[PDB]
Amino acid sequence: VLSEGEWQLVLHVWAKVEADVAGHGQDILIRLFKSHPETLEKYDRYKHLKTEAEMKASEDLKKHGVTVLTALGAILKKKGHHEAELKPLAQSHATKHKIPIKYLEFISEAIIHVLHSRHPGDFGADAQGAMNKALELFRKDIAAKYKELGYQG
Ligand code: HEM
Repeated sequence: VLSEGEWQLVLHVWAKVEADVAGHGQDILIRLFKSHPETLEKYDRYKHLKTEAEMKASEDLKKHGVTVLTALGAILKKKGHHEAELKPLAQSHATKHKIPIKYLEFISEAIIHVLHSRHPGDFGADAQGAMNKALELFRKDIAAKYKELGYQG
Protein backbone atom coordinates (compact mmCIF):
# COMPACT_ATOMS: atom_id res chain seq x y z
CA VAL A 1 0.00 0.00 0.00
CA LEU A 2 1.24 3.45 -0.63
CA SER A 3 0.83 6.25 1.80
CA GLU A 4 -1.26 9.31 1.02
CA GLY A 5 1.99 11.21 0.67
CA GLU A 6 3.34 8.71 -1.80
CA TRP A 7 0.15 8.92 -3.91
CA GLN A 8 0.42 12.72 -3.96
CA LEU A 9 3.94 12.52 -5.30
CA VAL A 10 2.83 10.08 -8.01
CA LEU A 11 -0.05 12.30 -8.99
CA HIS A 12 2.03 15.52 -8.92
CA VAL A 13 4.47 14.16 -11.47
CA TRP A 14 1.63 12.59 -13.42
CA ALA A 15 0.08 16.10 -13.82
CA LYS A 16 3.30 17.06 -15.60
CA VAL A 17 2.90 14.03 -17.99
CA GLU A 18 -0.60 15.34 -18.69
CA ALA A 19 0.80 18.60 -20.06
CA ASP A 20 1.99 16.64 -23.08
CA VAL A 21 0.65 13.14 -23.11
CA ALA A 22 1.58 12.37 -26.72
CA GLY A 23 5.14 13.54 -26.41
CA HIS A 24 5.72 11.60 -23.19
CA GLY A 25 4.10 8.53 -24.79
CA GLN A 26 6.43 8.74 -27.79
CA ASP A 27 9.55 9.07 -25.59
CA ILE A 28 8.46 6.13 -23.40
CA LEU A 29 7.70 3.72 -26.31
CA ILE A 30 10.88 4.73 -28.14
CA ARG A 31 12.95 4.23 -24.97
CA LEU A 32 11.27 0.85 -24.46
CA PHE A 33 12.05 -0.25 -28.05
CA LYS A 34 15.65 1.08 -27.87
CA SER A 35 16.37 -0.58 -24.50
CA HIS A 36 14.55 -3.86 -25.20
CA PRO A 37 14.15 -4.39 -28.93
CA GLU A 38 12.46 -7.75 -28.37
CA THR A 39 9.32 -5.88 -27.24
CA LEU A 40 8.85 -4.27 -30.61
CA GLU A 41 8.02 -7.80 -31.97
CA LYS A 42 5.06 -8.05 -29.58
CA TYR A 43 3.84 -4.88 -31.40
CA ASP A 44 3.06 -6.09 -34.96
CA ARG A 45 1.58 -2.59 -35.62
CA TYR A 46 4.74 -0.38 -36.31
CA LYS A 47 7.35 -3.09 -35.68
CA HIS A 48 8.77 -2.19 -39.18
CA LEU A 49 10.02 1.28 -38.15
CA LYS A 50 13.81 1.44 -38.65
CA THR A 51 15.04 4.72 -37.18
CA GLU A 52 14.33 7.01 -34.22
CA ALA A 53 13.12 9.59 -36.63
CA GLU A 54 10.59 7.27 -38.28
CA MET A 55 9.43 6.31 -34.79
CA LYS A 56 8.87 10.04 -33.86
CA ALA A 57 7.03 10.61 -37.18
CA SER A 58 4.72 7.71 -36.77
CA GLU A 59 1.17 8.92 -36.07
CA ASP A 60 0.19 5.36 -35.17
CA LEU A 61 2.97 5.03 -32.49
CA LYS A 62 2.00 8.47 -31.13
CA LYS A 63 -1.65 7.53 -30.89
CA HIS A 64 -0.78 4.28 -29.12
CA GLY A 65 1.39 6.05 -26.63
CA VAL A 66 -1.59 8.23 -25.71
CA THR A 67 -3.82 5.14 -25.30
CA VAL A 68 -1.21 3.51 -22.99
CA LEU A 69 -0.71 6.56 -20.83
CA THR A 70 -4.41 7.37 -20.63
CA ALA A 71 -5.07 3.88 -19.29
CA LEU A 72 -2.11 3.99 -16.84
CA GLY A 73 -3.19 7.53 -15.72
CA ALA A 74 -6.73 6.32 -14.98
CA ILE A 75 -5.29 3.46 -12.93
CA LEU A 76 -2.91 5.66 -10.92
CA LYS A 77 -5.60 8.16 -10.11
CA LYS A 78 -7.53 5.40 -8.31
CA LYS A 79 -4.72 5.18 -5.76
CA GLY A 80 -4.85 1.37 -5.63
CA HIS A 81 -8.63 1.05 -5.97
CA HIS A 82 -8.24 0.01 -9.60
CA GLU A 83 -9.92 -3.40 -10.04
CA ALA A 84 -12.50 -2.03 -12.55
CA GLU A 85 -9.77 -0.35 -14.64
CA LEU A 86 -7.18 -3.12 -14.40
CA LYS A 87 -9.30 -6.21 -15.12
CA PRO A 88 -9.97 -5.46 -18.79
CA LEU A 89 -6.36 -4.51 -19.25
CA ALA A 90 -5.27 -7.85 -17.84
CA GLN A 91 -7.75 -9.70 -20.00
CA SER A 92 -6.42 -8.23 -23.16
CA HIS A 93 -2.82 -8.37 -22.31
CA ALA A 94 -2.92 -11.95 -20.98
CA THR A 95 -5.24 -13.53 -23.54
CA LYS A 96 -4.79 -11.53 -26.72
CA HIS A 97 -1.50 -9.68 -26.73
CA LYS A 98 0.34 -12.14 -24.46
CA ILE A 99 2.55 -9.63 -22.70
CA PRO A 100 4.71 -11.16 -19.99
CA ILE A 101 5.22 -9.42 -16.69
CA LYS A 102 8.86 -8.91 -17.56
CA TYR A 103 7.78 -6.62 -20.40
CA LEU A 104 5.68 -4.60 -17.93
CA GLU A 105 8.92 -4.23 -15.96
CA PHE A 106 10.70 -2.98 -19.08
CA ILE A 107 8.04 -0.34 -19.77
CA SER A 108 8.00 0.64 -16.09
CA GLU A 109 11.84 1.29 -16.39
CA ALA A 110 11.13 3.40 -19.55
CA ILE A 111 8.46 5.45 -17.72
CA ILE A 112 10.84 6.17 -14.87
CA HIS A 113 13.66 7.09 -17.32
CA VAL A 114 11.46 9.57 -19.23
CA LEU A 115 9.91 11.15 -16.12
CA HIS A 116 13.38 11.77 -14.72
CA SER A 117 14.76 13.01 -18.05
CA ARG A 118 11.94 15.53 -18.49
CA HIS A 119 11.11 16.51 -14.90
CA PRO A 120 14.17 16.14 -12.68
CA GLY A 121 13.04 18.86 -10.42
CA ASP A 122 9.78 17.12 -9.64
CA PHE A 123 11.26 13.64 -9.79
CA GLY A 124 13.84 13.25 -7.04
CA ALA A 125 14.44 10.22 -4.93
CA ASP A 126 11.27 10.39 -2.91
CA ALA A 127 9.12 10.87 -6.05
CA GLN A 128 11.01 8.11 -7.85
CA GLY A 129 10.40 5.84 -4.85
CA ALA A 130 6.66 6.59 -4.84
CA MET A 131 6.30 6.02 -8.62
CA ASN A 132 8.32 2.81 -8.32
CA LYS A 133 5.93 1.60 -5.63
CA ALA A 134 2.82 2.55 -7.72
CA LEU A 135 4.14 0.74 -10.79
CA GLU A 136 5.11 -2.26 -8.62
CA LEU A 137 1.54 -2.37 -7.26
CA PHE A 138 0.19 -2.21 -10.86
CA ARG A 139 2.42 -5.13 -11.92
CA LYS A 140 1.60 -7.21 -8.82
CA ASP A 141 -2.12 -6.75 -9.35
CA ILE A 142 -1.94 -7.42 -13.08
CA ALA A 143 0.05 -10.59 -12.52
CA ALA A 144 -2.59 -11.89 -10.07
CA LYS A 145 -5.31 -11.23 -12.69
CA TYR A 146 -3.18 -12.90 -15.40
CA LYS A 147 -3.05 -16.05 -13.25
CA GLU A 148 -6.82 -15.97 -12.71
CA LEU A 149 -7.22 -16.04 -16.45
CA GLY A 150 -4.77 -18.94 -16.78
CA TYR A 151 -1.71 -17.03 -18.05
CA GLN A 152 1.50 -17.57 -16.18
CA GLY A 153 3.51 -14.69 -17.96
C1 HEM B 1 1.87 0.43 -18.57
C2 HEM B 1 1.68 -0.63 -19.32
C3 HEM B 1 0.65 -0.82 -20.34
C4 HEM B 1 -0.57 -0.25 -20.51
C5 HEM B 1 -1.28 0.70 -19.56
C6 HEM B 1 -1.10 -0.68 -21.73
C7 HEM B 1 -2.36 -0.26 -22.25
C8 HEM B 1 -2.86 -0.68 -23.44
C9 HEM B 1 -4.10 -0.26 -23.95
C10 HEM B 1 -5.05 0.60 -23.23
C11 HEM B 1 -4.30 -0.91 -25.11
C12 HEM B 1 -5.53 -0.87 -25.96
C13 HEM B 1 -6.68 -1.71 -25.35
C14 HEM B 1 -6.25 -3.14 -25.11
O1 HEM B 1 -6.03 -3.87 -26.12
O2 HEM B 1 -6.06 -3.52 -23.97
C15 HEM B 1 -3.17 -1.65 -25.40
C16 HEM B 1 -3.02 -2.45 -26.48
C17 HEM B 1 -1.87 -3.20 -26.74
N1 HEM B 1 -0.78 -3.36 -25.86
FE1 HEM B 1 -0.53 -2.53 -24.11
N2 HEM B 1 -0.25 -1.57 -22.32
C18 HEM B 1 0.84 -1.65 -21.55
C19 HEM B 1 1.97 -2.42 -21.82
C20 HEM B 1 2.26 -3.12 -22.98
C21 HEM B 1 3.54 -3.72 -23.38
C22 HEM B 1 4.76 -3.64 -22.58
C23 HEM B 1 3.34 -4.25 -24.61
C24 HEM B 1 4.30 -4.98 -25.52
C25 HEM B 1 5.58 -5.01 -25.31
C26 HEM B 1 1.98 -4.08 -24.93
C27 HEM B 1 1.42 -4.48 -26.16
C28 HEM B 1 0.11 -4.10 -26.60
C29 HEM B 1 -0.44 -4.46 -27.89
C30 HEM B 1 0.26 -5.35 -28.87
C31 HEM B 1 -1.66 -3.88 -28.00
C32 HEM B 1 -2.68 -4.00 -29.15
C33 HEM B 1 -2.52 -2.72 -29.97
C34 HEM B 1 -3.20 -2.72 -31.33
O3 HEM B 1 -3.26 -3.75 -32.04
O4 HEM B 1 -3.68 -1.64 -31.72
N3 HEM B 1 1.31 -3.39 -23.91
N4 HEM B 1 -2.31 -1.59 -24.34
